[PDB]
Amino acid sequence: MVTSLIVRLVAWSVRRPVWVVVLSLLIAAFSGVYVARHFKINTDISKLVDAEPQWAALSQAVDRAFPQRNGTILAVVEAPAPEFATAAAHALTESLQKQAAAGRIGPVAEPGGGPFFEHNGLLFLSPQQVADTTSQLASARPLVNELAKNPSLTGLATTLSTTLGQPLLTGQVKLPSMAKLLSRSAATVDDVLAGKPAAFSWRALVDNDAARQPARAFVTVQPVVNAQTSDVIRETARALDLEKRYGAVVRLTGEQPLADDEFSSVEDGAALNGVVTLLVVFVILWLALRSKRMIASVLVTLFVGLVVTAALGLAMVGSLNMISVAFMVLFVGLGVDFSIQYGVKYREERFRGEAIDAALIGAAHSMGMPLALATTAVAASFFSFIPTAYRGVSELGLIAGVGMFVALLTTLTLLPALLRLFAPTPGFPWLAPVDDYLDRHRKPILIGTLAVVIGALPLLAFLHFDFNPLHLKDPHSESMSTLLALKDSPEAAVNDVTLLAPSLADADAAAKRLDALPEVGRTTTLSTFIPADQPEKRAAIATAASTLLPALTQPPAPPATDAQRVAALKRASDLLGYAAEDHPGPGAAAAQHLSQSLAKLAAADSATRDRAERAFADTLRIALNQLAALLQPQEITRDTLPPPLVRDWVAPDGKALVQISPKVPKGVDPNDDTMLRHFATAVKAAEPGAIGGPISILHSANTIISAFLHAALWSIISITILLWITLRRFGDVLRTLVPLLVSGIVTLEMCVVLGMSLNFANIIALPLMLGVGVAFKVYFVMAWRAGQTGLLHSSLTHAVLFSAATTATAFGSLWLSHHPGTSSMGKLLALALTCTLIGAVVFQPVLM
Amino acid sequence: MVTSLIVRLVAWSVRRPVWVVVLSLLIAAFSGVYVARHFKINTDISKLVDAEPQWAALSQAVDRAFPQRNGTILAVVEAPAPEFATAAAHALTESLQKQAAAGRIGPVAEPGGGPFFEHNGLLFLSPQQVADTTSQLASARPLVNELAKNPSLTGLATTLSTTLGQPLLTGQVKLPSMAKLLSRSAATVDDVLAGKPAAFSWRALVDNDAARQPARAFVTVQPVVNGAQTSDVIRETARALDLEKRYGAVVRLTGEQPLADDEFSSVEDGAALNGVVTLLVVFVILWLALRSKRMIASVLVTLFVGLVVTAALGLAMVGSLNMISVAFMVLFVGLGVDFSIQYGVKYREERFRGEAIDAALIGAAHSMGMPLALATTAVAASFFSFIPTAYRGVSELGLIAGVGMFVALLTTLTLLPALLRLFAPPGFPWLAPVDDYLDRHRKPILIGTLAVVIGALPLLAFLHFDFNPLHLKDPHSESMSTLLALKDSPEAAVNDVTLLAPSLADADAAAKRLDALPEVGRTTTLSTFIPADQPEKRAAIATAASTLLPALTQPPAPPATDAQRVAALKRASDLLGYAAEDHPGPGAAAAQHLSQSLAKLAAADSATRDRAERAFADTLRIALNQLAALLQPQEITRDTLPPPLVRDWVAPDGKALVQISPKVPKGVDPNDDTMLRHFATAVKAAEPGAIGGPISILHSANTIISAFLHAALWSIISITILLWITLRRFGDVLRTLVPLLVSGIVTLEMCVVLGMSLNFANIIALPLMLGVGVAFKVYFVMAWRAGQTGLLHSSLTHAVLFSAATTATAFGSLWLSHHPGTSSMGKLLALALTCTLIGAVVFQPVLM
Repeated sequence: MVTSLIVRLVAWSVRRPVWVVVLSLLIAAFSGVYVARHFKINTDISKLVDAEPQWAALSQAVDRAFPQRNGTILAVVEAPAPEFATAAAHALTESLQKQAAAGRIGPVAEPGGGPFFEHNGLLFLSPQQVADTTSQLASARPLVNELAKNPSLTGLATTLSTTLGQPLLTGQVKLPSMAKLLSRSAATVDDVLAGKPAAFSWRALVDNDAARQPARAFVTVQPVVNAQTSDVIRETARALDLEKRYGAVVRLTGEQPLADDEFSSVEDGAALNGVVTLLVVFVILWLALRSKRMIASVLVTLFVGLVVTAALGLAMVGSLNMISVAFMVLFVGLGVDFSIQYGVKYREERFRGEAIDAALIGAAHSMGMPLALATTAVAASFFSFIPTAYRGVSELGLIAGVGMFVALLTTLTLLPALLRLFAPTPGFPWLAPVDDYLDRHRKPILIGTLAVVIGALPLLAFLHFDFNPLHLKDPHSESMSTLLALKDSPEAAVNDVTLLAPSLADADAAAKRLDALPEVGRTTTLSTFIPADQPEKRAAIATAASTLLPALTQPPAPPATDAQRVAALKRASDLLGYAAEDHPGPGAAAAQHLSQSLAKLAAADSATRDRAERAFADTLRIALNQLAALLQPQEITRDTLPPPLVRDWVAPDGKALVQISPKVPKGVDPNDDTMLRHFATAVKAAEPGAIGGPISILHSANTIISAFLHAALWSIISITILLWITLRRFGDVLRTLVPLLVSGIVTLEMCVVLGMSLNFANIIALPLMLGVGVAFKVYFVMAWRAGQTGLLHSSLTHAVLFSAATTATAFGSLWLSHHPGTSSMGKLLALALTCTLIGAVVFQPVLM
Repeated sequence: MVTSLIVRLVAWSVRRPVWVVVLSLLIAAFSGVYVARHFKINTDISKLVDAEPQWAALSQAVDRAFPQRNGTILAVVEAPAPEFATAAAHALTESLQKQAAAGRIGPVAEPGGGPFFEHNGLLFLSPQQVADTTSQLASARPLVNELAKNPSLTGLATTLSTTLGQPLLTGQVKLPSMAKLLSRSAATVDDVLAGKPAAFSWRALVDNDAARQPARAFVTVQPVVNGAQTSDVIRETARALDLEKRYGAVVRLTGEQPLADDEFSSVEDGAALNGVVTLLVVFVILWLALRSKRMIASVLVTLFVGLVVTAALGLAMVGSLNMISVAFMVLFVGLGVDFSIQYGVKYREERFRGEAIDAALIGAAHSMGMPLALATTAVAASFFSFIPTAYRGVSELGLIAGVGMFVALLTTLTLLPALLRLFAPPGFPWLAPVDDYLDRHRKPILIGTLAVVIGALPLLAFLHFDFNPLHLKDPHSESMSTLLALKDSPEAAVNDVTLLAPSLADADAAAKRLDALPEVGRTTTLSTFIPADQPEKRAAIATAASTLLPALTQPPAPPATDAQRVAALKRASDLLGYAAEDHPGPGAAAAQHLSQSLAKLAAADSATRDRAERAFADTLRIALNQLAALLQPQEITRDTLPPPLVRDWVAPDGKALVQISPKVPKGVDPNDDTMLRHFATAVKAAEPGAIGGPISILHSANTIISAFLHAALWSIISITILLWITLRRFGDVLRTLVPLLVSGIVTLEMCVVLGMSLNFANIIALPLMLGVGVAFKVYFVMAWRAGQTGLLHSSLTHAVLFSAATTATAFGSLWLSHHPGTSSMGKLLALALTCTLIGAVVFQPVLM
């Protein structure tokens, strides 16, 4: 039946050889040009996995109401001080605004604090903290008065030594109270002396308590309505030289730059890794059949089928997405096996004494239904993902599956043709001690390994899974690295889900509903930008401003010369030592540490003293500018908010989206499914419309989890029925199935032993290894069909591991892909190929 | 030739039956008395699982330096209000303090605040906070002057309406500022009218921290250095103190020992009834197998004789019966009666197949010698597999049960034949449809299940362990229910690790170093009881004391009459209604809410007014009492700390002790190993000497896993070699080993499907089922000698089903136990038994 059609198709192809080559090359030429017409690649994360129309409408609501929300970029400005970070964002925000007005990018806005928060920021506090801060600030009038008159370095050492001489004696100020200022000042000066960059963050030493090391400032760039936005922010920040002036760095992230870094890890070295993979195949191909004229004929059919696969694949998938690109390596890994398994047989037919076309048609009866069993089995594991909403894998299985058939059809028509036009002692003594041990002890070794896998069966208890898709995104990329640092920042709404409400009145009642949950914590509406009771706070701030603003706005200072600078530095260093020895205690240790730094600073140079000044005076002049703005607040009403601030929270309609900043406490990273799954499943149980962040990700996992679960079940049914139709004996269906079970546990059992938890792209390989697992049982059973002699000798000569060396060369190519998403798949495909090969050599009695 | 040796034991047992009954009864008599003299049971958690001296000397280092620290039992005092909570703890502490001196219990101290913390409370705040809290209190003097003079419901409503009258009109005070005061007032008043517990807490409104609604107070007693013990002594005082009902509080006890003995209580909720109802089920199964009164009675006697000599040998070689090892007798009844079920009915058929009494006993001993000697040695091997492991809870159970299996076989081979010949005593139609479908369609059903199992292999990826042992404990006893709610309280410090340092100056170096790690939160040495550097706050609080304390100490106002109260309540209710409509705002809606509640209150009874007064005025008494005590701080010398404080932190040897309370996320999980095992590995890595809470638990799991994992591997190496020796030929060892692999996955695959996690007692059954798995493959293979077809018929009329029903009755009894550790094991043993039964029937063509 099936074996008669093949020798008929070979006889046809071997009767008319020249007609095949000119028809294949013509179809290969038509298929080659066909590839270039519409070779399009999609890198959107939304086409890897599909979602039901319920989840699609919710994600379409928040997007269609706020079309800007998705494509916004998040620029992270990072400087050695909050003052230099805030001042750098302002420089960057201003030059970005100029192009936005020209239509190059969309509205530029900074969340942490634009001109709106810089002035009215003191109003957002609680009502009691304001009157307390105005009380501290009003009493700080003589201190801020001395700082505004001379912000210069010499003016700081002057107001320092002035305090370190008489106030300590008078009893008005004490030494341990300054130790909070001196120690940080001493640590700041020591950094300036060491040469490494630092800056005295005047804000962190007084009003603020959090002295987090890498101070940062954020500025968002919404997209245009119609080089695009990600290139503009790179040019302006380069032209501004605000990295050289303010000491900041511009790091950008967002919806779209994340996805383009994903595919950036795919193409990285792919040209080098693709060509070095074919060389390994070439060396393995020559090791099988060793004849330069046969290898050429094999590599020609491999190229033709690969082109027809890419042509027939592009037609039915349109886009070649990030996950669907692996079909290229899999074709060259598996399709050559057909040419390896058949070519080495013809080489043996030629060896035994047969010649010419008899050897070619003779190998068509041996490798007849075997090469049709393997091809239909591998394609069945590819097709097993087709009926699933996992388009990334579904497209892969569609291209590779039909690619397996055309590859087999290529091996049956084109390869016998070239082996006709062109045409051409094993000796392996190193298998001797192994096959001696094996064939003498293959009886207890089987029971040995079988008892082991049942003993390690409870290792699968700790077979842990991985749930957050951030672990397969390459963390050392520029887009992923900045996102992971914004976990602690509340203004980087990176872990927030969005819920669209029918009004701002509804959203405030929903945000109050969500705040009742223990997972939620921070909720923000547009009303969150309307503080509670502003009249009280303005009444206290204005009184503090009645005494501070006269003291904060002093005339400038004369640029003191160099000799006067060292004078006040030595003067400030000398009055500390006497202050530390006359009044000992905890502050004396801090005061005496500053004496050494100032003395070393005064005896350094003038360029380094200008550095320390720019690290003490400059950051003071920036900090003083902020206090005056904070003391001057206006009235806040819904119609007194900036126009862009309302468009980002209430669209020109009645859509007030609620962003739920989940509780940001200290512990593990947020992306772990510990609290972010608890938050995403509780805030979804409350408000069912909530979608976007942790919720849209959690629903993505359950869509991927139920995705491969069917395909694995789809494989064995489509493969078991496949083995019953061909092999009608049920005694052989039970044959090939048992090692599939043993091969399937040992891999899972190895993932515990080696320590490689299953993830989302990694798990794709579990269903595929059923079609390839029975494709190598078919290969092996032919190498040992001669006899039970040397299992390694037979398979070496009959070239089954020469097909495994090519298939493992395929999986080895995906293993070295830099991208941890695909590289976790290749590590599974290679681990399951090794458990298959060892699973066949060991289980010869059960299988044959 | 054990079959010949076995008949030697039986032919001797027959002919002289009186020699057996008398000798075995004496052994049971000698054994029964031995079971009475020894019956020790230790409930400590440490006897179950062991550890090397590193985790044993560090445990003893802290214990030796602080012997009192272990047995201290926590006593939570929860009341409707914080002031009612602390006032009930004070009554509880001083009554416990009397009996501590009497030698009944050890020293009684309250961690939250005794007279020490109550007076120096403000000295522990941050320097800026207390200087600000001092200014707030000082200006609130006219309010407390009105409150201290009239802590009475009439004086409350009078101070309310007085403020609403003129200060609201003149602009002195504003109505929205009282919205928080008026709201919780109206909330409290409505509670008094509703009848549920109410108590206006002046803490949760003035300081406005809004502490948790179930306000808690803690008092710890230690055990005596050398009558009912300390756990009941606390329950006796607060029961007879009666004021705990008046103060509104209930005391609940959690400790190290009062929590461990509640677990043993959860083992015997209705276990005595569970034990006897188990025998009644086995009794009906025994009749269904060998339906004759004399054969049932004969088996029940030899069952008890083996049960008592096993219980005697068990104590004579383990002594202890920890709650993991206590579940051996239900396993004996379930698994020991199986031997008397196989031999009892083989005799019954062979006797009914045309033989005499002496022939049937001896003929049944011939054809069941090697089988019953195989199953016995096989089940014993799974128990013994836990012997060489540091998991004594199972090592003891495995020891007693294993020595009992050999005894059970020996009891069936000698005693049962003796009793049987002295006393002396198969058509099922409903199997026809199922046996027909099975026997005619065995070919594809086997391929069907062996396919489905291979496809459900990726399900094992979501098999999840449960690393913490708290889910294993009963969550509805008093001790466990108490400890679970203590996650919020920091001074409870329920999950702290204890590091023992040489000196306090050195312990301060470790405590202040551990604070650098991200998940460390708080550290407490004795030096953290020397609060900060606050002689300045002594002067600040003194200033507030100069004006507040004179206003605090007022002469007790005369008790207002009954007529004036409703007059004063309506005066406050009628002024609230006008306050809301004349001067409106956000607090006007709250002021209107209180007006209705006051009017409803002022028209109910004269007992409900004193009722709400005991919730408002009897509370103002306490709050004002705390304000006076808080304003008198005294000094912070290391010698001001009381003697118990120094003893509970600095050892007499000079050793200081650091408690590390992990950083408390505001989020969710209080028990998941995500952050508590993170804090257990970061603190253990930084400070290796750490031990106690999470570290002693996390290390306890990894030694259970290692002890458990080896037992599974040790089970098959025991069974496989036992199958190599007894069963000759590799074709029969592989015949029964492959279905062991199949059943092992289907159970784990069911834990994924059903949703059963794998814990620490649940996991004991995985190695135990390798022995039970082959014991029924030995039973089934005998049932299918005569009737290899009609295998559901044959398995019924050949004992296997009636044998599996007694085994499931053993596993069913453990399922009904209240202890979730034991119960989770009983659910795994049943699911693994229900998979090996179906695993043998479906996989019939694999064996005979």
